[PDB]
Amino acid sequence: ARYLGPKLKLSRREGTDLFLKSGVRAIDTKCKIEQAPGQHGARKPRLSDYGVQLREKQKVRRIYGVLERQFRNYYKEAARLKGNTGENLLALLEGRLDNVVYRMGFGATRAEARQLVSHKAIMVNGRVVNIASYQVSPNDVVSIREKAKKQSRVKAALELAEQREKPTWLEVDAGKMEGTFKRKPERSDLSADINEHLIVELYSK
Amino acid sequence: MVTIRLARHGAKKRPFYQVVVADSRNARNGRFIERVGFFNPIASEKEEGTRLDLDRIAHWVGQGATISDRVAALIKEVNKAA
Amino acid sequence: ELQEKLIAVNRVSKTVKGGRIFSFTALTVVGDGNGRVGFGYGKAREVPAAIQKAMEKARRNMINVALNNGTLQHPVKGVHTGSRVFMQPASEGTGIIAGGAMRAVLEVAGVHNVLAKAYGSTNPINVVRATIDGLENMNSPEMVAAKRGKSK
Amino acid sequence: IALNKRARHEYFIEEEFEAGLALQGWEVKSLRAGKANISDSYVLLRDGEAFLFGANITPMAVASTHVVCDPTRTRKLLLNQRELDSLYGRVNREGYTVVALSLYWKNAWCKVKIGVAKGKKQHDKRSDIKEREWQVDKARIMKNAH
Amino acid sequence: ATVNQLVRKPRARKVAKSNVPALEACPQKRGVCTRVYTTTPKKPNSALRKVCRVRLTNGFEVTSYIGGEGHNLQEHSVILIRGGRVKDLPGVRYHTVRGALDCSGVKDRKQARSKYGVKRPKA
Amino acid sequence: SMQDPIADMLTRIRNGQAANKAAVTMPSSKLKVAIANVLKEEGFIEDFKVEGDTKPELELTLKYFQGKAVVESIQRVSRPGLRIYKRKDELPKVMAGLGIAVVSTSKGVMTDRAARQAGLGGEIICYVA
RNA sequence: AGCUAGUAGGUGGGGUAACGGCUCACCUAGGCGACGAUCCCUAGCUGGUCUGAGAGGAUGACCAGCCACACUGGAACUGAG
RNA sequence: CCGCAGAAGAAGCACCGGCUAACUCCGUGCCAGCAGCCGCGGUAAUACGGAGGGUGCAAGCGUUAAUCGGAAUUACUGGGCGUAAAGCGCACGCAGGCGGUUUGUUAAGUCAGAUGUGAAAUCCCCGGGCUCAACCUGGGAACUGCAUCUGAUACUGGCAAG
Ligand SMILES: [Mg+2]
Ligand SMILES: [Mg+2]
Ligand SMILES: [Mg+2]
Ligand SMILES: [Mg+2]
Ligand SMILES: [Mg+2]
Ligand SMILES: [Mg+2]
Ligand SMILES: [Mg+2]
Ligand SMILES: [Mg+2]
Repeated sequence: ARYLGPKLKLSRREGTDLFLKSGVRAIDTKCKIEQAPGQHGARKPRLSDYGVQLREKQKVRRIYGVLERQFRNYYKEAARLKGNTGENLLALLEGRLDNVVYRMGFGATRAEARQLVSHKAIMVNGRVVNIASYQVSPNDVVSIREKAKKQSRVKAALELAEQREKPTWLEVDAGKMEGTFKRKPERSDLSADINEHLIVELYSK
Repeated sequence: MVTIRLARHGAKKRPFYQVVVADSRNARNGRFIERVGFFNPIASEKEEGTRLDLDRIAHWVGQGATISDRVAALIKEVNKAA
Repeated sequence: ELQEKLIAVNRVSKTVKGGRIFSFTALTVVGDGNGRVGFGYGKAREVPAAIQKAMEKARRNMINVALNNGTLQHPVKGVHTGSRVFMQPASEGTGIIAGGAMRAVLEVAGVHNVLAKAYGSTNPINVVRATIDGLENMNSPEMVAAKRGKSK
Repeated sequence: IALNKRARHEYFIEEEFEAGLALQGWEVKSLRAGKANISDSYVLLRDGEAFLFGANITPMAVASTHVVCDPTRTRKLLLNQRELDSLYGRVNREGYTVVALSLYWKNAWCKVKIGVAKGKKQHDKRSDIKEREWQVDKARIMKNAH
Repeated sequence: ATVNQLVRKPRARKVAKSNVPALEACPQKRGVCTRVYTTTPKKPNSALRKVCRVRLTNGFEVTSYIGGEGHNLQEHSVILIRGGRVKDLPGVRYHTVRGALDCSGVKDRKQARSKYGVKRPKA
Repeated sequence: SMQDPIADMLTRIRNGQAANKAAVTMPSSKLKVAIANVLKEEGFIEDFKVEGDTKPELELTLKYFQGKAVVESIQRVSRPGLRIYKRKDELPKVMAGLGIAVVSTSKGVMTDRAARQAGLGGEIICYVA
């Protein structure tokens, strides 16, 4: 059950650079976007504790498209594994196939990448998959089948892909719609817009 | 009587057979004596899925374990002694 | 940089002849992250004045700690009026587990990983004082070595 | 006697008279036995000579297993013309509020023994209001926590 | 506290009675209300409360509070009790599941429909 | 009455530390002098001397690195009311290796680290830190 | 808070596919019990499951081993069982 | 798996005064009514009923039923007994519990090494197959237990001497 509904209000509920819609139509602070000025605009009640942690969990979940139960399963797997629980959780979240497509550029938005993955616009190692929860291993290759080539869907996504920067672990060619995933990311390369140990504290509670 | 036979333990529509030495008075899923190995029907025939212990099979046959049709068929499928 | 944070604020009464004089009391802690933990109680007629006085009191009488890289070098037990605190080194563990009136003080002390539990009456002031006393009574391996003839 | 223990412990009754009231067959035939709930009947001003309010109907098993008989039904007090405007004026500028007290019987009519009681003042909440204000201040002052 | 005393008589745990003894570890019970009436409440919440005494299948008669505004309950009614006590009513520790073979939902109620039996309307 | 000499010795040591006494005297025994030796190996005290023949008296001198006492905590473990025995590797380490859990093993009296290095076990006399 | 006299044991017979009061005749008057005998209530047990950092607490859902049962009760035969 | 028209055929529940994530209006006016607690509701209810709007989970949401945890609130690890519950009114004493100092001897308690065993199943670790998962499965460890053979003699204890 992928989330569906308003997105600008969803983003302004927290107020961050979570991510935006792929199309842009006057995306700026025209009059009221996230910190609405004029006669009102109370943005933060400033809750004492566990509230910022809940907000971080919610923004993480809505960015990645994952539900609460699956996110908690991922957290439990990360805690069971070695290393740091937060980075292991972020590694699993990025290894989710939909985020791989989004960061490779074939998905204009993360929701669009999930839609494509469901509609079988993606293949891994020469095999179709219709699960946005698949975990990719290092040193792998993920291709796009010939049917998804003729999609203005994908053309716009690949056009918008090259306006951003590029990651440490993905190398994608659009002459064949194929991307090699070499290594796994880390907190250094990941955006520093959230805290992981607060989330760890919350579900360890 | 003591015999070597196959017991089913896999999930629905994906069976899994274990070859084992068990007295005939017990059931298929019932108790046994000594495990011998497994034979996967689907077998995922890129990797393994067929592992029998011919030494234990021979030792129990020497003591009186009656070979079953499926065990003999699996032996003929893999090899007499290889 | 001074890592200041209060814990709880409560109002008191005097029950004077003319009625009740509702004053306010605070509770604040201060630190940097490498020891130097201080606390302040603070009383006043208003909440902002009380918390300011608590912060000012916490600024002085600041006692340092002999912490390890991110924790204590040994388990410790602190005892006070009606509160008992147990601290365990808890290596790695991607953070602390401490609860109210105690997670604030160690996050102020800067120790990220520690197993902290409180047995007894959960009075914030008393548990904070017990934690401070336990940290003070804690000793470093270098100190105990120089005291006892290390030979390790 | 249906003394209305609430109106007995608070604001003793001062004035009353004898009159019946109008009702249908559903909410009747049990007041003949005596069962009723007439504790602190909130009788207010109605254009029809202050129609009976407040008191509900007895919970006796006369129900059609849907409702008792009438969760809210019109009940009419009885006065030719003596207390409509006078009752309005008394409630407005005197402090006397007429409430129903008892249910006496002429063996046929369930009489509304309405009593004109004085409006008694509330207990001094000047401690709990400050307690609530302190509670909301405590809830709001939790801002400086990260 | 002495180890010898503990050995000679082990330290035992204190039994704890269940708050709903008449249920006997069962989620709900069925009975018919022997009487349905209203009971005067305690000091602070003088609001009138509706109760019924119902004799269950286990041979015990218990009093159960009725929630909602307006009750579709009477005597000789096959009811369902779920458990739960009200601190405002003396000696009352049961609740009635409105909407079990002899009760309807709260009239003109559009919120908490699941908790008060009413199904979600089409419009 | 006198049900444990070791507990009495520990209590006298703790009382001397509390009162800032320089030397504490008591009756002596083989177990007492063994415990004194195992403590002096780690230097929790200055020195122990036993004098007299008819009435052997052991006197131990307390170390003082500063105003604070060198030994802060000392607790009897294997009391007559409850004996304590641990495995080869399951001996307790007080304060994660800061202090000694004195243990009498098959070879004799030693500390926790010595017992772990020798690969045996015994009874835990007392924790000292 | 006492129970038990086929009950404790021995001497021989019979009986059991085998030991044995399993049973018979005799003799010895012991045996068990404050570490709970005898009696009352409850209960299938175990591997395990849940909850727990741990010691612990609850329970025996699915599956496996064992026990007992087949309207209630008693009895025997066939059959190696 | 390949083709077929169109998003065309598929979202609800609970909560929104503090515990805990979420604020405004209308009406009733200790009444009707909510609730686990604190506690609300006596004309202005973010708490009641409705409406608007927000939050938490989502083909599942809430109530109830049972266990543990938080309860260190049966505490052996890990409580206390002068005034909160708790030193028998006092003394003698058996079974019982513990026991001053030294030597020798026994190996009982204790410690070490080795063996068999702790059914399989299940937890866990390394891998594999079902579109990943749920699920199944290979190997390994663990199942801290139990008994046996040989040593250790510091401690407790059996025996012999003081
Ligand atoms: Mg015989
Ligand atoms: Mg039974
Ligand atoms: Mg616990
Ligand atoms: Mg407990
Ligand atoms: Mg206590
Ligand atoms: Mg007393
Ligand atoms: Mg006395
Ligand atoms: Mg007395």
